[PDB]
Amino acid sequence: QVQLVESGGGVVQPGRSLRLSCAASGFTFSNYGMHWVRQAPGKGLDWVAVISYDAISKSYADSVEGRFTISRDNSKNTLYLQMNSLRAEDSAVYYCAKSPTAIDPPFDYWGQGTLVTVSSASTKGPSVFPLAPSSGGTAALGCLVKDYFPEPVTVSWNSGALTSGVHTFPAVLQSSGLYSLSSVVTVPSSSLGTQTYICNVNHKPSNTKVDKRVEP
Amino acid sequence: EIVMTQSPATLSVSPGERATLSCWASQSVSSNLAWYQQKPGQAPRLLIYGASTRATGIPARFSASGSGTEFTLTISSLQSEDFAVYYCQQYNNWPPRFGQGTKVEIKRTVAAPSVFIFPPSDEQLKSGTASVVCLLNNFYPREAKVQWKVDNALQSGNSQESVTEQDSKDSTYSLSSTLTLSKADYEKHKVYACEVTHQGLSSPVTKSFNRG
Amino acid sequence: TYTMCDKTKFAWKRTPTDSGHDTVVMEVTFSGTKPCRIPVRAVAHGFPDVNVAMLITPNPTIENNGGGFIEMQLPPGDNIIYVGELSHQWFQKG
Repeated sequence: QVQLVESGGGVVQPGRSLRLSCAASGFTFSNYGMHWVRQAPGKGLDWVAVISYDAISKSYADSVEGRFTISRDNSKNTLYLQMNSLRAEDSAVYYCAKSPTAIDPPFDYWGQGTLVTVSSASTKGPSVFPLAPSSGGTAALGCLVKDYFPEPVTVSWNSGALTSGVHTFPAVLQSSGLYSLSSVVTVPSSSLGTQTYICNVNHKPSNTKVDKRVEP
Repeated sequence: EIVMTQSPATLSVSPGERATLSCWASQSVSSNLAWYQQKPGQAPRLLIYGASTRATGIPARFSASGSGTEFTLTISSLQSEDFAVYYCQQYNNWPPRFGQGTKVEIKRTVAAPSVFIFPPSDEQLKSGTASVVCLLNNFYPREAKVQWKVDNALQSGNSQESVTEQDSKDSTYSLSSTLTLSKADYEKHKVYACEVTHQGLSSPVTKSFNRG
Repeated sequence: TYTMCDKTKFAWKRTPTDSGHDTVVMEVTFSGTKPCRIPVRAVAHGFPDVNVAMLITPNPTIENNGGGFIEMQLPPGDNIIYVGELSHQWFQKG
């Protein structure tokens, strides 16, 4: 079963460099072309570069020419992307994509992507604050996950036991350069004086784990 | 140097109906055209290549045609998993450029939001900042307006908002809006209010609280 | 500089034939991503590691609208012409 696993993403300051890799398995890596494609948050797919099966042929998007280098190691089943002189506009999820043939698109399999954030902000865990329920039959409560960096955070309610009626919102980038997101649940009013509600926040970049009880 | 353009930007159709999506090339790309599906938070999936050939594992309700400068993707009998963003991609000419994408969403009846307002926590306030949150729950369609008022004066420039993807079960959206004040500002004012305008509301709905 | 054309996407339009003037000529069509340089080579039968195609068309390409003609000279004996994955047995007279 074809798998493509990207790594090497993270926060990098503008002007500096980052190398991504993509570990391939479940097919004969050395027979096919491999591409990189990227996607900024909320934007469309953006082709970055190609390398032929035998590494002889390479091509680059105009936006990265002279700054990025694609290479591959067929003996190790690995694809690389060397990104120099990074700019804010290079922030994106970078995907590893396979060709069904020697070099051309289309892209028959894709990895899950690795997130590159080009920024001066420093990594910071969030502060989690209760959104307490208060004053037809249903109550809303939640958690405000504020001032963290970089993306992503994940949020659950009651260690995954509470999924129904949950809305976890896309994070917003504040003028500070830190992100902020809210997670809310709607429950029966009658359960407020009975059922415990805990939001579990995990911010893996900063090794932050927070569980906040949300109480009337 | 070849510009791919998709149309419409958003298509709203009901379960079981047909969705027709267009992809235009600024110059002929012969039959070297692919379509991809991308669901929120997932990698893209190849649907179609060579303009009309289904990729492996793609079901028969996806079909596609076209050549040269005009291509069409048709999704017959839309099912729940079919609602997503779709991209075309020309690969007749280096570089192989994507279209900007067409979002296919579920068309349902108009539904008013339920509106809830949350004061800042005491924990945050002891920190020097105050965030006030306004929640618009389970409304359709997606377009909605939130206007913050503080002592009946309209705010601008100090709020941010985000909207969820469409809900699988009831095909609605929710929206969260945060008004951010300094603690000192928050303590100078009494009434905090969220005013919501939406198609399903015969007139704007306001939720408020009094500080303290 | 061009990438090398995807070797899976060639078909013969004119199979290798004598040109009249002591060269071998042929024409291919290409269905992949353009423009690109054609991967063309030849070998003596049984000696797969040594290219023997002497190209008269030195950097044949598929352009955005044209290309695909190839002319070469081959050493005497039994050879195999390759254009991408396309292969043709070819006897060259002495």
